[PDB]
Amino acid sequence: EKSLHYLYEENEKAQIRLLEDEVRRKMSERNDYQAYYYRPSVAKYHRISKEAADELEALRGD
Amino acid sequence: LLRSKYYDHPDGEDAFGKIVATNKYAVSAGVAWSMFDVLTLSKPQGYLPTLGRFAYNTGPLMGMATAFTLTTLVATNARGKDDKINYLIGGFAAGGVFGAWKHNHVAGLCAGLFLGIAGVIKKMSIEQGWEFFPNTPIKQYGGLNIAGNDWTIMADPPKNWTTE
Amino acid sequence: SLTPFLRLPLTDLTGCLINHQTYDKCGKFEMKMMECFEAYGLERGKRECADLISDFQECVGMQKQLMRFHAMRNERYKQWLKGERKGQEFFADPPRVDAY
Amino acid sequence: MFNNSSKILFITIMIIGTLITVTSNSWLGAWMGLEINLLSFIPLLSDNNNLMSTEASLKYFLTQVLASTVLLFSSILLMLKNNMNNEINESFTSMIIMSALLLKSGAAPFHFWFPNMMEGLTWMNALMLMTWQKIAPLMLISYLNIKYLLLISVILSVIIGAIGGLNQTSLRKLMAFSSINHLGWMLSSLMISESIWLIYFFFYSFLSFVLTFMFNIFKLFHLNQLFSWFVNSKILKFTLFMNFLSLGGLPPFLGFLPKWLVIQQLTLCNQYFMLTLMMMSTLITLFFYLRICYSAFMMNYFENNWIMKMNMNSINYNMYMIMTFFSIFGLFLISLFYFMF
Amino acid sequence: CYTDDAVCRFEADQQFRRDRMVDNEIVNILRQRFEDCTLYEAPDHMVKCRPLM
Amino acid sequence: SAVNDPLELLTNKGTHEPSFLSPIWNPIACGVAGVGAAIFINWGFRKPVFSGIQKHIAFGAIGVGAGAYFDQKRNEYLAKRDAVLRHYIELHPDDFPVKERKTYGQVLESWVPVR
Amino acid sequence: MLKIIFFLLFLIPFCFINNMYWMVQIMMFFISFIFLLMNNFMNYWSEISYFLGCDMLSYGLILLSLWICSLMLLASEMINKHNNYKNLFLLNIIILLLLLILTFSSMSLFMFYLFFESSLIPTLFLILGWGYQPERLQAGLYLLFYTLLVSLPMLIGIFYVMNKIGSMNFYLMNNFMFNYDLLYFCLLCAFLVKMPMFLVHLWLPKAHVEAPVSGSMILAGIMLKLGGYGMLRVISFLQLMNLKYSFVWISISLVGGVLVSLVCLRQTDLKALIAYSSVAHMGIVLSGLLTMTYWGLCGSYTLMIAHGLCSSGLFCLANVSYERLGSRSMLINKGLLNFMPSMTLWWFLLSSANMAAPPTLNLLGEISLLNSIVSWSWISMILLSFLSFFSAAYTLYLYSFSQHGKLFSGVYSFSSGKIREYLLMLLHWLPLNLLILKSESFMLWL
Repeated sequence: EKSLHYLYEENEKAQIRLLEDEVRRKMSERNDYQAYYYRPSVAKYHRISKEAADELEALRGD
Repeated sequence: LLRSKYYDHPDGEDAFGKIVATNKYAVSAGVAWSMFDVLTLSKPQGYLPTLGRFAYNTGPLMGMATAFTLTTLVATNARGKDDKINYLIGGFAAGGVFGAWKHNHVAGLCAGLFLGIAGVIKKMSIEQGWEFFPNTPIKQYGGLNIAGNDWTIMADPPKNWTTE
Repeated sequence: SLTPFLRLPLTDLTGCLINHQTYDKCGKFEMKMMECFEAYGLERGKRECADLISDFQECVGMQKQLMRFHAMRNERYKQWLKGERKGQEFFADPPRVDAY
Repeated sequence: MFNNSSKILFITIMIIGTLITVTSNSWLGAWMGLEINLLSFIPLLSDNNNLMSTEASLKYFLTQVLASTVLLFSSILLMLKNNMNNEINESFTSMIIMSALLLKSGAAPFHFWFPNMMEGLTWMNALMLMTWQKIAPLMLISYLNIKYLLLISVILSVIIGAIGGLNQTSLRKLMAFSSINHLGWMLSSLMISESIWLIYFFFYSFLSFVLTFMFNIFKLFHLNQLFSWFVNSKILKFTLFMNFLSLGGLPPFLGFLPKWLVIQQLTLCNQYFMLTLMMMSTLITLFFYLRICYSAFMMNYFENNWIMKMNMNSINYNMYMIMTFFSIFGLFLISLFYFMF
Repeated sequence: CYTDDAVCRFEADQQFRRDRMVDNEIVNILRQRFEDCTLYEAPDHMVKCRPLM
Repeated sequence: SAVNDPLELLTNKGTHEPSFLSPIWNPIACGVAGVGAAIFINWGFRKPVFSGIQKHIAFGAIGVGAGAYFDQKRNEYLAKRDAVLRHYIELHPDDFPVKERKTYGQVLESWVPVR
Repeated sequence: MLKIIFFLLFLIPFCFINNMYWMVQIMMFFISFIFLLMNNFMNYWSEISYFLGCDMLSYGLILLSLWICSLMLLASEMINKHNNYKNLFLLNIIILLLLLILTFSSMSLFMFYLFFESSLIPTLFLILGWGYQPERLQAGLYLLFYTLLVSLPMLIGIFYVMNKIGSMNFYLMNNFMFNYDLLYFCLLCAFLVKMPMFLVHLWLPKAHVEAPVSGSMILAGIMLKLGGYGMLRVISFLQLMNLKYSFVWISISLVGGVLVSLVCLRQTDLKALIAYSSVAHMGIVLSGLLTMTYWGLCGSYTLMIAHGLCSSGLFCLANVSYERLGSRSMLINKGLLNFMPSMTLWWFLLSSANMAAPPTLNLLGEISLLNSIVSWSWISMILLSFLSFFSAAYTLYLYSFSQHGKLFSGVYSFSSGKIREYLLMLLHWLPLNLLILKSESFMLWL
């Protein structure tokens, strides 16, 4: 019964390993999810520069 | 004509495209080795022995390429079978031609064994359907918590896009 | 724009150095690309956001407009060399000096 | 290398310039950080007592400014073709960018400056050169998606870096050639992950710190100088030389772990032939590691008898023995690690 | 039982091994019956041992 | 269950009991590593190996604390990975479909004869 | 199990205490007695503790490892008489025995690989540290580079099996079956080098000679059996492809057994002739392994168990003439019946165990191996008769020329035989005849 329990645990670990390999392959195929296989491109600096350029329109004067 | 591959047609279908493909791979390898040859070891002076060393290092590779392709086509068309031992015969022939450039009989066979091994492994790749250098199906661009790793001092302005 | 590997305090200065956001003919195009790169990320933004990429490159890169200008100027010279157009009618009515 | 506080200033500004390089969101601020790193790595790698260090700094200057201007020219060319920093379909300007990065890093078509400069340095500027100065180019190589340049560089790195270290009996050129082979394992990891590269680079850096500290404290620059090195107990000399077997990739010690994670991730990414090409060409690296280990694995030697006291630093060798323990007993910490996943 | 389950494969493999050892003992006892027929019927082993063989 | 549902494979039912060495292995291994590192330092300086036991005590305490802290961070990392896998399985029900389990009796494949 | 592993882990601090050389072998024989007690094993894995478990093949191999290492500390008294580094020798032996126990009680393929290639570094250390030859560098480099060159692509094969299956356990990998040439070559050729082939043997006769006595015990006693254990674990899921490619290895192994048996008739060293003698018997083991029968697998396990004792016992016999006559040359070793007559009992009792002998476990392993190979093909009856005739043609030559004839003139005075050596060659032969009693233990691992 100890070998039966260890075989059941190792078999379930094998199925979860195969399923996470499939999930990681489908995630790297499409680059969909935000955890792995995702390059975070941010426009924070573009919005900061646009806000600064909008702020310096008020500063234009004499 | 010059953009023809080796495996766009089956074995024994066309000769000239296979000759051009294998010979252009041999020319690329010979030029890539000869550029590192004549500047580093046994550096020649003058226009004539530099081109002589380029021919001496490129043309024998062309001869190995066309000899392997010609005896591969001969072994394929001599019978009805298309199997790996035709590539073994072609690798033995290319090793034997390389030996002649060496001028050593031992060098030619010793080379033919390894070239036949490379030929039967490449024909195994063709038959089974896998690639030597495939594209990676998984490419980890980063680890976990890749959104929470933004340690920046600048405050984010509100975005112009929503998910609604 | 390139995604940096590390997001430290030292990217705060380098990031704003070059950008069409300061007044420009079509920085409002680039913003419509850049927020798209916030939506899909950098790698899905190369595929799912290809229509907004080509408009910004067309605007500031000026590729097809200059290619069309060179197609209109080389065809006129080809018509001149082939004998179809000659004399004082080689060049058309010029624009006014303050037209553009 | 701490004879002056100005060198500590150059160290922190080269750290700042490298961090500016690896965090730049554009292809021109990365060049800005590269020039900051170059400015702060010219006075290190230069000294008055050593004659070869000045011409080695000249070689470093010409190699880096040749590579940085080609990197700038190709980045401006990419920006002239498509005005974003990325590229939809990869073309020849990315190839020029990657070749200019490979001249900076020291891949084997462009590696010939690396041991020729290493033949006349000290063991601390070498520690800065093969560890920190590989941060700035390799972290930019991960932004490009061309495969055949990385393939040619990995293959040429693991054959040329392993064969070329056999003739060298100087320890600096041998460590440079060993770092060229360990460079190719990092670029082979870069095609499949950006985290397994960090694993291999961090533990390769760790092995570089613990192995170059053996040659810096005791001032060893030759293979024959290792045989004349006097250790009071020969068991300690035998134990301290296990870092070569550790860095060569042997299973009971650490250093098998990052190579093994590269093997695990490459086989899962269906790349088998390049892995076999690297591992048939990593046995030569263990061969010139075991040629160093001739001087400690035997238990008695025909020593020179004029020196009978072992002279060493205190703080540096105190830092050395912590890292030597984790270089050979560090595989017990695999249960605590969670950064592989 | 199903292909994904390894609990059934261990139990059915163990009863297959047990049935193999039992059937081996069936063949062994049936051979020993023929050997005892050959020893007990020493001149006339040709006729009597034929149903056992 | 007669179905090979992908969502129940990653969902923790709670029937898995952790072992005796699972919560306590990393602090005692890092404590033994710290004690051995102090012994290695004392051996390299030709000191007695148990001379200066305050260094051994400090190295063992640093190892126990670092092992407990990074083991807790490791458990949080694995919990977040499991949540990521469950969320991506839940978000894409077409790419990962429940698959009917098949008895050996339905399949007929390849005995390899040894003979 | 964890009792034996923690026993050796707490026997590690015995090395650092001075004058503690003989207590370690006492505690090693005590833990061998305890391992004789824990024998509740069947064909499946039992005493499952985390990743460590044991079946009958693993039980016999761990018991052989413990007996060979316990006799390995008994054989090396030359390390104790000199001030050669006893603490390092004891630490290397305990670490190597712990790695062998860990790679034999491994539940999975990967931990078996990891401790399997961890085991070659203490063997490297013994060969380059405690040998008595200038060519120890040629000895260890051949061994390490042969095994490493053929075992590195086995790691790619191991993770290809992991990516196709999911698991690392032996039982779950027994269910699957692969039809690939290169996976078969990767997962086989490392063990095909680790047990001696004809073509790939070179590391063996050039690493047995230049090693110490302890390197000879650990190489011919348990590290020609790592490859046998590995093939017994790998062949179960590569049956279709090994049935395609097994005739090449079986023919090469049988002709190489005949040829290496012809080599030993032209050998002038005692320690080299037993080194080539390990090639001939493991050729029969390799030829019986690939037929995949019940009898071939059982007789292969029995012959590896019965060969790891007898080859090591022969290597102790060549050491006690090398310590006294000063050389391993066969011309010098002549007429030792008149020098050591009481040793000649153990020479013939351990040389007869190398061939077919009446009470030994080697005959019960050789009978069950020739059954499978004659069952495999009728053409093998020509070359099994030649191999098993040439085996005692060469094995009687070593006892005959070393232990009979006129005495070698010009030999200086040496010491007589000792009770430790008689005890050392007692425990290499009485296990060979006490294990035919309860032989269903050491044969039926299936």
